[PDB]
Amino acid sequence: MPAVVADQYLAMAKELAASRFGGFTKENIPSPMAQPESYGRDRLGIAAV
Amino acid sequence: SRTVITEVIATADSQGRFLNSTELQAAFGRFERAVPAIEAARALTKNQDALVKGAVQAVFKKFPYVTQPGEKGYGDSNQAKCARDIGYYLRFITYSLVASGTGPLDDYVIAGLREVNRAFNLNPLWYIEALNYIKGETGKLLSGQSKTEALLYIDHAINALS
Amino acid sequence: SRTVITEVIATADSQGRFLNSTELQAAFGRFERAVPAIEAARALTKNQDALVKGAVQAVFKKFPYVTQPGEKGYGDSNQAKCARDIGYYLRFITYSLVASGTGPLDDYVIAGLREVNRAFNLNPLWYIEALNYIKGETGKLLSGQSKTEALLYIDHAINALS
Amino acid sequence: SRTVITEVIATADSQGRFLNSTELQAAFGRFERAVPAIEAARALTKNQDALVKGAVQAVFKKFPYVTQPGEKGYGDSNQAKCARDIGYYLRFITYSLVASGTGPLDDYVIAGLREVNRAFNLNPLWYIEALNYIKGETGKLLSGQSKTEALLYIDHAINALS
Amino acid sequence: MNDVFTRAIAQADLKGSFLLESDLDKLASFAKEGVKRLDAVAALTNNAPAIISDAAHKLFAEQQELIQPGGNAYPHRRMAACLRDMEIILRYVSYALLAGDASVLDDRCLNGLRETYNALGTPTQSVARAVQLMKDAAMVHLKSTANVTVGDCSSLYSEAATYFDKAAASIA
Amino acid sequence: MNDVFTRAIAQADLKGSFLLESDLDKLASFAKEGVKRLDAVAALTNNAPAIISDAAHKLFAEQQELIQPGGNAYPHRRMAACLRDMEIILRYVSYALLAGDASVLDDRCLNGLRETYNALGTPTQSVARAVQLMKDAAMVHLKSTANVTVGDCSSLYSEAATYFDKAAASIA
Amino acid sequence: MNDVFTRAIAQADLKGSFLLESDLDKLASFAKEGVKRLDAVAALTNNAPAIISDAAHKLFAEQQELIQPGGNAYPHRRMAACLRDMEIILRYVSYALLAGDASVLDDRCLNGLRETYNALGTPTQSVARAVQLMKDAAMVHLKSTANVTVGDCSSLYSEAATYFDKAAASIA
Amino acid sequence: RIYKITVSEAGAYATNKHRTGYRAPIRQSNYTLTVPYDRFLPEMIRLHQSGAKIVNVTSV
Ligand SMILES: CCC1=C(C)/C(=C/C2=NC(=C\c3[nH]c(/C=C4\NC(=O)[C@H](C)[C@H]4CC)c(C)c3CCC(=O)O)/C(CCC(=O)O)=C2C)NC1=O
Ligand SMILES: CCC1=C(C)/C(=C/C2=NC(=C\c3[nH]c(/C=C4\NC(=O)[C@H](C)[C@H]4CC)c(C)c3CCC(=O)O)/C(CCC(=O)O)=C2C)NC1=O
Ligand SMILES: CCC1=C(C)/C(=C/C2=NC(=C\c3[nH]c(/C=C4\NC(=O)[C@H](C)[C@H]4CC)c(C)c3CCC(=O)O)/C(CCC(=O)O)=C2C)NC1=O
Ligand SMILES: CCC1=C(C)/C(=C/C2=NC(=C\c3[nH]c(/C=C4\NC(=O)[C@H](C)[C@H]4CC)c(C)c3CCC(=O)O)/C(CCC(=O)O)=C2C)NC1=O
Ligand SMILES: CCC1=C(C)/C(=C/C2=NC(=C\c3[nH]c(/C=C4\NC(=O)[C@H](C)[C@H]4CC)c(C)c3CCC(=O)O)/C(CCC(=O)O)=C2C)NC1=O
Ligand SMILES: CCC1=C(C)/C(=C/C2=NC(=C\c3[nH]c(/C=C4\NC(=O)[C@H](C)[C@H]4CC)c(C)c3CCC(=O)O)/C(CCC(=O)O)=C2C)NC1=O
Ligand SMILES: CCC1=C(C)/C(=C/C2=NC(=C\c3[nH]c(/C=C4\NC(=O)[C@H](C)[C@H]4CC)c(C)c3CCC(=O)O)/C(CCC(=O)O)=C2C)NC1=O
Repeated sequence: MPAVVADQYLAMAKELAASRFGGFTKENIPSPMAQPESYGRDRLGIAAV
Repeated sequence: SRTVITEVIATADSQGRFLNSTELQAAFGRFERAVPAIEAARALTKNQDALVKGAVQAVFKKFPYVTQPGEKGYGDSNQAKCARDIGYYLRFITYSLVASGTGPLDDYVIAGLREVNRAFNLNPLWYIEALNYIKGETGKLLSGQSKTEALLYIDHAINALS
Repeated sequence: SRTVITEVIATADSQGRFLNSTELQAAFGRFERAVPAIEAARALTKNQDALVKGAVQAVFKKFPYVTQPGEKGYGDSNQAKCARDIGYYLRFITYSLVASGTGPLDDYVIAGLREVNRAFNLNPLWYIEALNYIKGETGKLLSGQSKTEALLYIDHAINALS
Repeated sequence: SRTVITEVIATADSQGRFLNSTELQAAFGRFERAVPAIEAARALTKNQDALVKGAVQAVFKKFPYVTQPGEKGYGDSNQAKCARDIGYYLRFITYSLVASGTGPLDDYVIAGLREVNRAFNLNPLWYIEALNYIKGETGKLLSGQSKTEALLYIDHAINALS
Repeated sequence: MNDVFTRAIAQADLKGSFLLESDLDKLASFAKEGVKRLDAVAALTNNAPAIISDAAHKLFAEQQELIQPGGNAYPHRRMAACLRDMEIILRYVSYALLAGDASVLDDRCLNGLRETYNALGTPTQSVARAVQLMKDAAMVHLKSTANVTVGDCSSLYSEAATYFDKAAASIA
Repeated sequence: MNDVFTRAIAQADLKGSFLLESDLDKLASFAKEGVKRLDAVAALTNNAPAIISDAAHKLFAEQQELIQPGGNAYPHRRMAACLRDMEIILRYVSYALLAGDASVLDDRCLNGLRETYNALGTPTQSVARAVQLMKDAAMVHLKSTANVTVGDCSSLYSEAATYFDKAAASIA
Repeated sequence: MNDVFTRAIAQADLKGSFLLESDLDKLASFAKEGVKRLDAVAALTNNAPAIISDAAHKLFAEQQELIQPGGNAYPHRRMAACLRDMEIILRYVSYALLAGDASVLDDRCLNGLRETYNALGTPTQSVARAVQLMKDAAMVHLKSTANVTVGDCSSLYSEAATYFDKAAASIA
Repeated sequence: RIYKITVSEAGAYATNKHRTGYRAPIRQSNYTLTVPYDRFLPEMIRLHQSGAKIVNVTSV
């Protein structure tokens, strides 16, 4: 049974899964609340002071 | 974060003045050292799995008393969290290399480090051992200025732990 | 004085911390830029007298009324003061080039400049035009990166005056 | 040292008035409960050696790995220093009992504790376990309100360690 | 900031009357149960680290989105802020428990805290959940009959529950 | 306040991911052209009095109502504040050109600026006009090929234009 | 503060004439060994906790009268002050190493540290011994050729030992 | 009249900083404060509450 997917997409998938430690698992998912560390002070405009 | 460009701009602003020669030369140094730093980040990102699993194993070897039942390291969840934490440290080290300043490390790891560890009873010596292993492996993965950059940021993290 | 290294050390001491990646990168930028700056200082120290003479004459062409009797530039003593002042500016430009920082120009010329010139009725435009002439012959005298360093320090002086 | 009488005086002095009934009430409250605290102090001072040795043995039992070659427990001087440390903690517990305030503990242990432990790589959990043993023993070495006094002070030290 | 005594004094003063015999009896009963009150306050103060560690463990096991990248408790800084807030609210609950009145809690802790958590983009519902978990842990620690003379203390348990619930309802 | 590197880092953190290869390449490209960026920043910094002088002259030639008794720049105080404002906006545009991200402007220079101008009664249209005039005057010095190596610096010109436009749009 | 470049500029300004060719050559040599100087500073920084811990352990083994009750470093607070003083002295020494001038160490600290230690009751020879042990601990890390290219830095070792012994003699 | 107070920071102040902490940068122990007569009582009592020990108070 030959390659079911072209090599370019396999490479793209591998590099997407590599840039994340552990690949894609159920426990290492990003948080649905997408708040950067600087979220509050930046949205409030008080980062400088 | 407290990267070279940002601290330059912030100190210039706090004195209400433009960017003078001092600041521009600092920025030039940053843009030149980008090359070794981005190279170190590439090397560590390509090798993140081997680095992190080796670090976890090194921790479990220098701290044998952790794996047994009854304490922190026993259980698949706790070891998964170990690997996740070291992946965090290595991620933020590569971020520091890319940004050419300890800003990512400071903001994301060092601020609140001791209080969080005390609250969850996580011994800093564990992460010191993991980072020492990562330092050793980067001694082999990297050469020249890339090695110096990576080791500099790893040592910054270790000093923050101890 | 305000150098790259002094900004490093003061930023590190103000936060009660050691020197680190961002600060050593700034220092490395300073050390890399030292070669064009020391070269420009050397070339400007060779030709101080011709530069000063030309700058004084440049002012006198640009503001011909100044040489008129009853004005500031009338009399050999006043023209000797003019030459001395242009020499002062050139010397502090060379110092700033050597130090890789505008600290010398700041401390020795810019601090107190406006009040002193106001008290003695010294038009800043005279010194601006003289520095413009010096900037003109810096292009002929210097080439490469020493050229840019000398021009940026001269522009710092001119911005302070203007 | 923040004895309750001391805090009375400090608060009255800060508000700049004499001793009104409010803090006379608190001074009385201390003066009545001095008796249980002082008898608890005497009972602790009598059984000090057994308590210190039992705390050391509880530390080694809960953390068997410590005594093994290569780390803090190994080395007879290290067990000597352990015994001395639990002796110090017990001594300042007795001081805080006799003084009716956490002042002695605050200024003889807690002040500067974390930096000391971090610099010498001493685990606060060792001392938490030692003080847990001391609490368990004094649960039966004392009865009545003296037990409550001793437990409050021992646990204040425990929470300080954590 | 006032305690139960000063509360009674304020209600008496607005009418302009002496404290009634019933009010004086109520305050005297409060003073007579004050010893059990001190016991409960000491139970809170001693076991605060355990209470907050337990509530944090349950909160982050229940709500995993807070501790994962992007989550509001994710970097060490925000985790430390979370645990510190739990510390603070437990502290003010114990203050209120001693005073017999929630005025210190409401006045000095809870008052503008919803607005703070809205401005910072913090989940107020998650903070209320943390206050609730910390309530349950604290109740486990208060009811401990070890090392304390045994007796009925249901009034104190209910009162501490009211304080924790008031904190949760104000934050949310 | 971010630069381009910290912005990339923040996105990568939100994903929980290391920086992808293409991201590192775009960043290496940014830093490899950093010398031209430094020259453009020097051009903006060194000629700032000239830029502000020219923008001011053109603005008050167009809009004489600003400098007539009753105008918003009439006495010396208001004119001095106006010139300081131009100084400040040029300063922050140079900061953004050095960092490569327009976050410094909205974080600091334009944080509450529109509200300030509304409360003072400043004509925001004239302020945006002043910023456009500064943009035009600045482009002259940015394209100045004297004393610098000839090269393609169109990305820098467009980026600086967008910073000026972001200002003049946030005020207006 | 003052740097070696700043020092030379100050001396030239006192006589009011341009920096001589010999001065320019010395400063060019300084900038040439600046890379080695950066390595030495990084060596001091990256092992500063290790240096402090080694110096403290050796000092307290040498002098047990500080550990024992009634000593100058007996309680936890006095130990922490001891460690903080060692740390700050090391930090200033590394500052002097990076600048190449001892001004950053001599100006703010050593002038008043004498009166401070005299007032507090600290044994001054003990603190001088602590700084000497810090120097001895730091030399090993300065020598460590691992992770750096093999080279000669005898000037750097001489200067660092100079700063260490100068601070120790000042406090002495 | 102006009064110059030479205060030496001592162990009484060091204990307070060891407990509360350093929310402000650490400084040398011996420094001089200059006060008017109106301010002399509050400043001196404040220095006492801080635990500082005055050495000499000179008038000028
Ligand atoms: C942004 C940077 C960041 C870091 C570094 C970080 C570390 C971190 N790891 C944790 C869990 C943990 N991590 C470990 C790690 C141990 N496991 C053992 O196998 C090893 C010996 C050892 C690792 C070297 C353990 C035992 C826990 C569970 C602690 C607990 O909640 O009981 C927790 C508690 C939160 C949770 O419940 O997941 C934190 C805060 N968190 C962050 O946000
Ligand atoms: C009066 C307040 C005070 C305290 C509390 C105190 C504790 C203390 N113990 C120490 C040594 C030590 N203490 C220990 C304790 C360990 N030994 C093992 O048996 C146990 C697992 C464990 C004890 C439960 C060890 C191993 C050392 C030697 C390592 C070192 O810290 O240098 C040190 C480092 C310097 C010294 O030797 O004194 C301190 C500060 N010192 C003080 O001045
Ligand atoms: C130094 C600070 C201080 C403490 C620590 C303190 C505790 C304390 N609790 C007491 C009695 C008591 N304590 C309690 C409370 C308990 N009942 C249940 O077991 C609950 C788990 C728990 C409280 C929620 C009760 C019911 C009594 C006996 C009834 C009474 O005397 O009021 C007594 C009186 C003597 C005795 O019988 O033990 C004291 C002194 N008092 C103080 O001034
Ligand atoms: C209410 C207080 C107030 C004052 C005092 C004031 C003076 C003033 N005069 C100006 C223009 C000017 N003013 C002069 C005055 C010169 N003309 C020459 O014939 C003489 C030698 C000399 C006068 C003795 C000149 C030449 C300009 C044009 C400057 C320029 O275009 O750059 C400007 C610049 C903006 C403008 O009006 O176009 C100001 C602010 N403005 C004020 O709001
Ligand atoms: C002290 C602070 C400092 C500055 C300011 C600085 C500028 C600087 N300009 C450079 C050349 C250059 N400068 C420019 C920019 C100019 N090209 C013109 O056409 C445009 C008007 C303009 C902007 C597009 C260009 C295109 C180069 C050559 C290309 C390159 O170096 O990558 C270089 C590289 C040297 C070379 O390879 O020849 C530097 C380092 N360096 C410093 O250390
Ligand atoms: C400009 C930089 C700077 C320095 C250098 C400095 C030194 C300094 N050391 C101090 C106390 C101290 N310093 C030491 C350290 C010495 N005593 C011995 O035990 C050790 C062997 C030795 C350490 C090597 C100790 C133990 C104290 C505590 C004295 C006391 O609390 O009574 C204090 C009093 C403040 C306080 O205790 O909180 C200062 C100001 N302060 C500064 O702002
Ligand atoms: C990120 C901060 C930063 C660091 C850390 C840094 C260090 C640094 N060390 C270097 C090599 C070096 N490093 C040293 C110093 C070592 N040689 C001996 O082993 C001594 C034991 C030891 C001194 C303590 C020497 C002698 C060189 C070679 C310099 C030469 O002679 O050409 C170089 C030049 C490498 C090359 O271009 O070939 C740099 C840039 N630069 C930076 O921007």
